[PDB]
Amino acid sequence: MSNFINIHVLISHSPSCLNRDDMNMQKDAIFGGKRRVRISSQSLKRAMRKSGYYAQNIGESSLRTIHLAQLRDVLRQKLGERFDQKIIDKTLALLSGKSVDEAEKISADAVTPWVVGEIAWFCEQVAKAEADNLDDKKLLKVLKEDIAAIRVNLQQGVDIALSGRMATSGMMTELGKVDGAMSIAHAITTHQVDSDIDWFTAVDDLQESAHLGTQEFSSGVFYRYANINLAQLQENLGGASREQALEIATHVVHMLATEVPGAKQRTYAAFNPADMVMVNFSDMPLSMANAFEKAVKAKDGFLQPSIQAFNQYWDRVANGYGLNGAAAQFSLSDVDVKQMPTLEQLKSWVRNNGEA
Amino acid sequence: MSNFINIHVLISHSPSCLNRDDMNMQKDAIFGGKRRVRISSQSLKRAMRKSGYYAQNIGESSLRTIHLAQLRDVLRQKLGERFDQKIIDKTLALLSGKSVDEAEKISADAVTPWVVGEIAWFCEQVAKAEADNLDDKKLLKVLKEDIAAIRVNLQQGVDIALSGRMATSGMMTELGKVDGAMSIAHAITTHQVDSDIDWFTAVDDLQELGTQEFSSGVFYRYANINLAQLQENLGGASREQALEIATHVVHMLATEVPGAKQRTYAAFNPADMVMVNFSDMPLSMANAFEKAVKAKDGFLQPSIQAFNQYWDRVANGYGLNGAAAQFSLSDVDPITAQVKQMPTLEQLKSWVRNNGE
Amino acid sequence: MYLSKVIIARAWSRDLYQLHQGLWHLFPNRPDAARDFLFHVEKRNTPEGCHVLLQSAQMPVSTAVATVIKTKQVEFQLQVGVPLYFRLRANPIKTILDNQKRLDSKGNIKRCRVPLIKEAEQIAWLQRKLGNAARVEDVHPISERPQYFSGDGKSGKIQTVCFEGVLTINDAPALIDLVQQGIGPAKSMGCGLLSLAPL
Amino acid sequence: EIDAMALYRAWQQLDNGSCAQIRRVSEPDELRDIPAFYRLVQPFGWENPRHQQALLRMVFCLSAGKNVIRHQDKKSEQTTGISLGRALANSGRINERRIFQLIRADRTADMVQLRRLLTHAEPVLDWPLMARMLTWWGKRERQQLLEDFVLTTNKN
Amino acid sequence: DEIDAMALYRAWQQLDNGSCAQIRRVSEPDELRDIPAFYRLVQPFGWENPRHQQALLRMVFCLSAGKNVIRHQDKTTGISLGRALANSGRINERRIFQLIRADRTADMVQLRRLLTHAEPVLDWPLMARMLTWWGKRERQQLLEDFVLTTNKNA
Repeated sequence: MSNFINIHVLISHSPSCLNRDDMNMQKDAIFGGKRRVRISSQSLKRAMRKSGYYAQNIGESSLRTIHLAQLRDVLRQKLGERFDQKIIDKTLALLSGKSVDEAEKISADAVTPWVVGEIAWFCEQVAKAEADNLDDKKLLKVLKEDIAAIRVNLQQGVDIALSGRMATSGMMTELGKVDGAMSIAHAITTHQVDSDIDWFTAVDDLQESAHLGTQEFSSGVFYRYANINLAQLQENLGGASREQALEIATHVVHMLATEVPGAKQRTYAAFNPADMVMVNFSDMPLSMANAFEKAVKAKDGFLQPSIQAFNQYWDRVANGYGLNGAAAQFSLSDVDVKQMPTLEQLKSWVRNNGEA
Repeated sequence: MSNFINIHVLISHSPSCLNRDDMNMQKDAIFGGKRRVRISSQSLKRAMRKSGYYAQNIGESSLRTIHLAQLRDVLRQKLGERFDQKIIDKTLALLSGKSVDEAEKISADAVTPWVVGEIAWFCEQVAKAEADNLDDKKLLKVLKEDIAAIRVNLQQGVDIALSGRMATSGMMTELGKVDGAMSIAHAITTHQVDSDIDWFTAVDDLQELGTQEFSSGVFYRYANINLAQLQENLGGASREQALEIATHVVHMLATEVPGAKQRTYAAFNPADMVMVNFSDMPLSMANAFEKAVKAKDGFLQPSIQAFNQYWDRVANGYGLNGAAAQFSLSDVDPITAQVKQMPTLEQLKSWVRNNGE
Repeated sequence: MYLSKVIIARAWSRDLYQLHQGLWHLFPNRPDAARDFLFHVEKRNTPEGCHVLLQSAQMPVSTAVATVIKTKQVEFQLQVGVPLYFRLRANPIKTILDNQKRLDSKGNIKRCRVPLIKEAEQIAWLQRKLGNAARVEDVHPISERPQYFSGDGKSGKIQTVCFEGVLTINDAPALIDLVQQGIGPAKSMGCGLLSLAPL
Repeated sequence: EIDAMALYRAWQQLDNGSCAQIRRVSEPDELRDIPAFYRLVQPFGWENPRHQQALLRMVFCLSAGKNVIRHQDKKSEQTTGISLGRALANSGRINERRIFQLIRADRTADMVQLRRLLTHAEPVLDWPLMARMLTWWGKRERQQLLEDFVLTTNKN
Repeated sequence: DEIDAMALYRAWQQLDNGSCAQIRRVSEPDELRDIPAFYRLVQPFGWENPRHQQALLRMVFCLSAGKNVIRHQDKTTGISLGRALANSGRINERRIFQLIRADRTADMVQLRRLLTHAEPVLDWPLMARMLTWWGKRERQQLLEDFVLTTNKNA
């Protein structure tokens, strides 16, 4: 079994508030009839993009904005020495389908992930468009042939190759449509959680009463799920090699195993590592969330029975639907699938396509 | 491994009068499915800011307030010999930012941490109004190009550099935006605190394991200092100095208790347990106590042991590279790792001062 | 002496007065005068109601609103100089006479029971109440929410403290008497029940 | 036969203890359980049940905080006071979709949501208007709330 | 003297797919009161004057059939709703008996379902006035127009 690589993470968090809504309440979700603390998949993804590990191992993160007036200046500064400024000006308008007229504020339809590499490439092509000069329609008709050539440039912005982007206007609607390649779930707790309330005050040093405020917080064992479609990832990177894709996969495993959103970490600091990380290859994606459909109950904490329940349900599903794919598990607690003592050995195990 | 310094503290003391609700009960939190006594981060932080050790080893604490009316009197009092009162009014009103009309009642969005130093600095800079005068917007434009100079002034108000501040209705919204550099967790007990006793069944065992301590409690405190962010927040400043301040923070987190009352084992040693660890990424050992630490002899020994084992598993499992040093002194129990053992807390502090040399 | 666990429906569990009047109907005798029972609230929220640990001199009989879960006949056999665990929700007070010159029914000055708000005074109150019966080896004074109540025509307060710790027995019959009769005021408001256990 | 603004004033002057007891409540029905509520609301409507529900609502809203709901008298030029919708709109912290969900809520739930909004908004309004809308709290009043909010944002 | 302009219709034509989607998804005019896009649409004309509210609810409710369900055709006098529904040929007169016998919200519902099924061409201001009053004589006149036109085109 291959093509789909499944990443399962069990990670316990000390009292915190890693995700809020518009009313400063802790994000939740009802599973198995009982309340679970929830961390948004979007939150995890951004926590990955803007992480230092991403910068060190993957590189440039795409910048998302609607402010094309600012983007004009940015592109003019980063690509000014390479291209003519009128060319940049025309290119941005071609990609977006908006203004070019030195306006104070040029806003687009929605937040679109921009990568400087792709824009540089399209500038390099519109340089050839200056020759005849072929009309914009003719140029777009010309670029319709090599989509993969545009996808090759996307290696300067992998986050798009992982989460995809949606284009509504401009010439991006026919060229910038990217699907896949990483399906990530919302992190939910394996157990029922009743959120605690922190009643804080703000001490006025120049006065002896006071009004109180509330902040919702809770600890919990979260289950993170991710899935990578290797073929789609290769397509998003312009037919890149498989071996190159599995490395990105390993980086995703590591990040999903270590990265935690910075929400309220200055005041709660839930900098905890994952207690379990399992990776398995499959022809069809599979989440082990139903292992915790029946909310786990604390024997000696929630972590241990979460591990146990996870393993049990994995056994049931495995025996039930066949599932003869490469699987490896890394746990901190040595207790009752191939076992990996460290995380680095697990990543190396993934790099070699699950074999040995 | 560097730039992040991790502070792990096991400190035993009274679980009764530390931090309360508005309804007269001790603050708590649920961890590992069991309820634990809690001390909020802000409680620990203020306990540090208004500590004596802070006043002697770090400097003057920031003055957090909302009353600008009460503030002007203090400012004019302390630094009136240096500047003009009308000028102080101008820079104040700009800085907060509502007109000071001697109305004796000015409240502005706060609580905000004010240090006298930076205010005096703005008094120095507003002298440029005695030049042309230059438009306040222009002065803002000039000051925004160099915020680090302002950050230099926070050496007299370190607590802001550690905890940070935010502005909303002042010009300082662009100048005083300070984040980091210390991330501090809520203090939670490593053990269940309420007696897990089924009394109804217990009455049967009346004729006839570990003993439980009630007046004492082993709290796990975690802290994390981003050295680079601290350097930036204090104005371009030597690493060595940031580590010095870091050592002071280690000591305070190791000893201080809200209400300033001492530890239950305070008479013998300076601290119950302190480990410091340099890393590229912050790491908390709270999950060492996810499984409730059941009483063996006391609560301290098994808490230390659990911490040790979990540190072993995490260290070997993920990455065992970073510089680390431990002050335990507990009975004959080893951390099978590459950590330096320190006989005294002062040796540990000194070890931190030298960047883990 | 009978020890039981009882649950009271929410609709009959708003005030401590309601808990008392509701628990009362498990022993039909009038006027006994009673209470010949003590109780300790462990869980306050529904469903099914509020959970209660009820020590009494008779066997409880479940009603519509009051549901017995378990019942026990028990004989306290206490030995001397043996360390034990204890729990006691109590009302540590000081009877003083009113700074306000309010008048009672007799036309004299009214008295007021006030809570001891310092741990040392609470613990002192505890070991004082126990006396020669036992010596407090270790104690945790848990601060509780202030309880309010209604009826008959009066609205009042009961500030409670929950002591949990280790003690040692010096005199057994005295301690048995303390357990049976209760310790401190507000015995009808869920105070005075001394629970013991072996370590 | 109408409830005065005095209640508000009373709520302002009441001590911190009872205010603490009232503030920490999840539902308006749970407000019945505590005595300080009865002591507060005794002059106005008990035992005439016609006001009871309304009172339960009003106090519940007031239970948001001592100075959450800021009262502002109607200007002589204003003719009508600032309404709850206009208040929540002027605050700028509230998103309209939660008021949508507010109009879609049923019985106790809506009050739960409403209080949660007030604490986050710190609104200024004419209290008798809010009291009047809370007395009935029909569909038309809800829809009117939404009218005020949406219209205020679109017009200003 | 305050009249609702034909501009409303134009506005309805020019309104985005999102808000129009929010509006079309409605069972009754009170649920039309429930949604905000409606208030944003109907304010200029306007909604804040209760004399106009009912009429606006009816008009907007009818328009909510679709963006191009009601087709406006300029005129002596323009084609009436009865004449329109009759000319469509898809409507059975019994359902109009129902329409004239219906009460309150129901009739409007029945009316909307007809429009979607008819795709009628008519002078919008006429329908606007009839919806403005919608008395017994408007109903009666509607049925009269329908029956007479159908009888005249058979």
